[PDB]
Amino acid sequence: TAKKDENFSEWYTQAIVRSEMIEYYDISGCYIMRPWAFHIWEKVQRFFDDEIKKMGVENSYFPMFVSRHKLEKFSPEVAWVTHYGDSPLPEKIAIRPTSETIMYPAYAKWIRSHRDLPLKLNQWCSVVRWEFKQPTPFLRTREFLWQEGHTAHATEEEAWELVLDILELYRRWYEECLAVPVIKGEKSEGEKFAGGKKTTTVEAFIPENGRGIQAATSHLLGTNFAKMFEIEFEDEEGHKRLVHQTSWGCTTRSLGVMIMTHGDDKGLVIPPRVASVQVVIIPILFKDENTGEILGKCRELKTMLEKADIRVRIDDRSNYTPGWKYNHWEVKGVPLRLELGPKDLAKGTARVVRRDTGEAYQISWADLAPKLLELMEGIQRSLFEKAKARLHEGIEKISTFDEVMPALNRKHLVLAPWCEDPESEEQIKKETQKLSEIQAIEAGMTGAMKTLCIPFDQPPMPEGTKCFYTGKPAKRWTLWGRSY
Amino acid sequence: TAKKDENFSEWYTQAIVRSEMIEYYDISGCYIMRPWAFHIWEKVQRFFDDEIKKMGVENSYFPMFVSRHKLEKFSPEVAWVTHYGDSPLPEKIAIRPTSETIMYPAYAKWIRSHRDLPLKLNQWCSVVRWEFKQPTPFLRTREFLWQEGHTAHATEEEAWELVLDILELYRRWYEECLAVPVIKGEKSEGEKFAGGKKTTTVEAFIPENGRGIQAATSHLLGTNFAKMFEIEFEDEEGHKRLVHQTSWGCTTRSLGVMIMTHGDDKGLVIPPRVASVQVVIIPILFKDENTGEILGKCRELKTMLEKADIRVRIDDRSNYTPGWKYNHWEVKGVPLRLELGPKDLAKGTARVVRRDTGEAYQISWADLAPKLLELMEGIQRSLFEKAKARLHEGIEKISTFDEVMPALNRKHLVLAPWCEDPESEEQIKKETQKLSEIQAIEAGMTGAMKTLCIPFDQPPMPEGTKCFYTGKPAKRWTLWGRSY
Ligand SMILES: Cc1cc(N2CC[C@@](C#N)(C3(C)CC3)C2=O)cc(C(=O)NCc2cc(F)cc(-c3cnn(C)c3)c2)n1
Ligand SMILES: Cc1cc(N2CC[C@@](C#N)(C3(C)CC3)C2=O)cc(C(=O)NCc2cc(F)cc(-c3cnn(C)c3)c2)n1
Ligand SMILES: O=C(C[C@H]1NCCC[C@@H]1O)Cn1cnc2ccccc2c1=O
Ligand SMILES: O=C(C[C@H]1NCCC[C@@H]1O)Cn1cnc2ccccc2c1=O
Repeated sequence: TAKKDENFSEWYTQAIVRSEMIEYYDISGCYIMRPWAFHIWEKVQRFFDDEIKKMGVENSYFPMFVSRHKLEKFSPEVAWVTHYGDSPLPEKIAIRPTSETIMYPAYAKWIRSHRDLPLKLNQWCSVVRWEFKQPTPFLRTREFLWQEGHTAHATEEEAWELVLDILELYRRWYEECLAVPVIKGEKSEGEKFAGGKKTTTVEAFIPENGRGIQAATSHLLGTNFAKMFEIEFEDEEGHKRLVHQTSWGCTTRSLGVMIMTHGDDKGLVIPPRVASVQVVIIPILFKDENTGEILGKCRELKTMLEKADIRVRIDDRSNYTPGWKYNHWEVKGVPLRLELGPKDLAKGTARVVRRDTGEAYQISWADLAPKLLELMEGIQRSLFEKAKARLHEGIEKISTFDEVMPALNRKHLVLAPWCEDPESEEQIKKETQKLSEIQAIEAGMTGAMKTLCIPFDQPPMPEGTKCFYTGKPAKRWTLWGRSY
Repeated sequence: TAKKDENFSEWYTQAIVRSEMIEYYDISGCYIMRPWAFHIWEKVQRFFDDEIKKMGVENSYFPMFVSRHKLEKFSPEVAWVTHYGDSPLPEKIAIRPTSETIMYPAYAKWIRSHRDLPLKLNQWCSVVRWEFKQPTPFLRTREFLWQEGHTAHATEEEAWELVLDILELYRRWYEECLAVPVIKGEKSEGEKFAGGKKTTTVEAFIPENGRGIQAATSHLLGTNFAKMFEIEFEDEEGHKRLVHQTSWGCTTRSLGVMIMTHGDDKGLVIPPRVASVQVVIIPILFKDENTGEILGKCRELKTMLEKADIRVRIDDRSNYTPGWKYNHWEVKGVPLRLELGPKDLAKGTARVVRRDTGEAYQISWADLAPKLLELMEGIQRSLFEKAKARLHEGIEKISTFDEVMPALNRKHLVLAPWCEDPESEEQIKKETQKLSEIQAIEAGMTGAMKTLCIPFDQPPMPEGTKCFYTGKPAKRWTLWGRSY
């Protein structure tokens, strides 16, 4: 009903509700994750889990509660448990917004010698961040599922290499699983995690509202938390030294980003590598046909495709028309549908329709498994490459501040030479907010532009390039935009 | 240090701490699950997940918070969130002790027609039950990991068949994965879940303290929650009818039961089917030997065993002796260790020692993979059969109440003919508590005996057998004991 290029927020709501991905809940900012979305979470979780276990990372489970003393060592976002029944607790306890203060006292106890390092742990769980602003399903919620990984190393260089390895895993999570392009970069001093040394990030872009969104994060913590929690190891000489730490996380926000990137006016489009149903088989069931024969062949084709590890469902319900089923599985984003009626059976072929473009194919039964494998890889790659083209066309390279507001009004990001002085970033935030409010009055949700990241992939910097806002000597190209 | 048959509680604490399964935490009743235990949780979770997905059950994720109104529709055990930072919430919200009141309003919305049934959902998450009593790691904790499954059906018979199917999956979880024997049964009217029609259970037994413990649970809810939450469906006639529901759950308590069942004085013994390391390879590293050759052969053997899906770790650390490593991996419960030094290499054999009995074998390299597969299945079966023998010898079949206290003093359960009158069960609880306190004073934690279950496997009931406590006509054999 709602078109993606008109009212994007109602289009998004419709897409995720009518596909049965989410259900609303009476506590604002929390949503139920129904199986159609949860299956995709399980897929990207299995991918990430397999990859970090190759790195020596092991899973664990730390408590969801943290004592006041351990935590206070943001604060309006922490939900506090204060009573058990109607009786009060001696000291209130907080629900984890993140688990640094829960895990790191244990780390301090576990780590004694250089032979105890590196220590690499992860956990899958939910965290709670209690903001009063308007939530967005998947993207910004008061409770969300995530993983958080936390490691400790004998040297800064080894920790930093792990930070980059994890960030490459997040790039693969988005680009290789979800077909969403991202930009690797480092956060500005004002945007980085306060408790760390350097925050690396992958950033995505939502063309319809022009907003950048942080996709995942990998922090070089250095020795800051090691001094805070007294996490030290002994070298083989016997001298005690602080450990060098990392932490990293990624959330169900990734599902929302995937949904927004690939959806169209008919609803969801799910990349084949994460679709729980890759091929839906729809028999044509005329009253005047050998229905048993048609259903039998559908079952044979399902078996044949599953031997190729294709995930198949047959929708053989007699009480819905094929047109109804076409729309039903399009709305849910199944990437391929296979139609089989008496004429196809007589020709020994099946008709296959791809969800992204609607192109149709007639495929022999012998060619079905390899041709469908090839088509799923083509769909996955085309979804990614068109998203990547939209990303590149959503970024304007600029040289002075005069170009900021026009580009923002085109719902674009800007890539600008920046001197990286923190004071300049907050001046830029405040000025672009003011200019946005003026433009809003002339037109008849926040408008501020901030840094999204300083990209790893730096374009050439001609000698003597000036900062686009301060006029001081520029240091690096920086990606800015309105943001989630 | 502590012997299992002397101070069982210190033996248990040592076993789980020195093996690095748990770490203590400053909030009483909560424990950290370290990787050595968490890997076992992941194994039984994968087993259960695979089995219920074959049944059509799909995973999901519902919020951890429930509003006061929805929940109140036990109470001292519910932890309440009342503030965000230092600011109060309009209405307090509770942390899930279980998710019936969170999921079932959604069910009422989702279910409209008989073609929407059955509805089968599960989730893996943690719940919180805030008791002030003394916790026991794994067995009784204020936060614990579990799965909870919740289904809805058009008829009571289909719901009841699902209840039994799930209970058979729990039997397999304990007996087939963990090698722990359990007794299927139905709970008494006084012990069953209040909101349901009938509670089925599998019960285990801890010989060292004589206590039964509920291992997992599967409830026939019938239509009670359907009326509470107005969950109704239409038949093809058009009449509205209440759904018939089930719920079922199982927790990390299962790990504790496994630990207590198979451990010995040296520490943990982990059944091969859930051990994250099934075989540890320990090279002998004399100073005066070709160490590179020995390590190379260890790597080749590891590859050969892993082709047979055996989970292998090589402990090639030069700075620990083989004796130290033997003890280290015994304490952690690895079921098989493989020793390889220059003499073994010259003979083309390896020495293999099984953890349960200490028996040693000399195995040719060609015979290693099939012989180790056979040995792991023998270890698994022997662990189960000896546990099952201890279970059978821990149960005394009795006919009158006079036999209760002697059997309880032998740290046994009793199987007795019972009339199943609820009033009699609470009289029995109170009387055995009083008798236990008297015995405690004569000797120089609760002592009450309650029903554990009415077993599915009923022994013969001679005509006119009387209830062992009331003297009324007996109805069924019932298993009683002290309990967790
Ligand atoms: C799912 C999710 C995901 C994320 N993030 C943050 C970065 C990250 C990445 N990459 C992580 C955590 C991995 C590092 C990610 O995924 C943040 C939030 C969130 O901040 N929730 C609270 C909330 C509730 C709410 F009702 C409204 C708002 C709200 C409305 N307007 N504004 C300005 C805030 C905020 N939630
Ligand atoms: C891990 C776990 C597991 C279980 N159960 C219950 C049945 C079940 C099974 N089968 C489930 C939930 C699956 C159906 C199971 O696993 C119960 C508890 C628990 O009741 N926790 C609260 C608590 C904390 C605490 F510090 C102390 C006590 C305490 C001390 N003495 N007494 C009498 C209580 C209780 N905990
Ligand atoms: O959570 C992090 C840092 C990293 N922790 C590990 C996983 C990746 C993650 O970005 C930062 N943060 C964010 N939000 C809060 C809200 C309230 C209290 C503390 C915090 C708080 O610390
Ligand atoms: O949790 C259950 C019933 C089933 N719920 C689904 C998974 C299996 C489980 O036994 C019973 N119970 C147990 N303990 C409480 C404590 C506080 C509030 C409610 C409860 C409460 O309801």
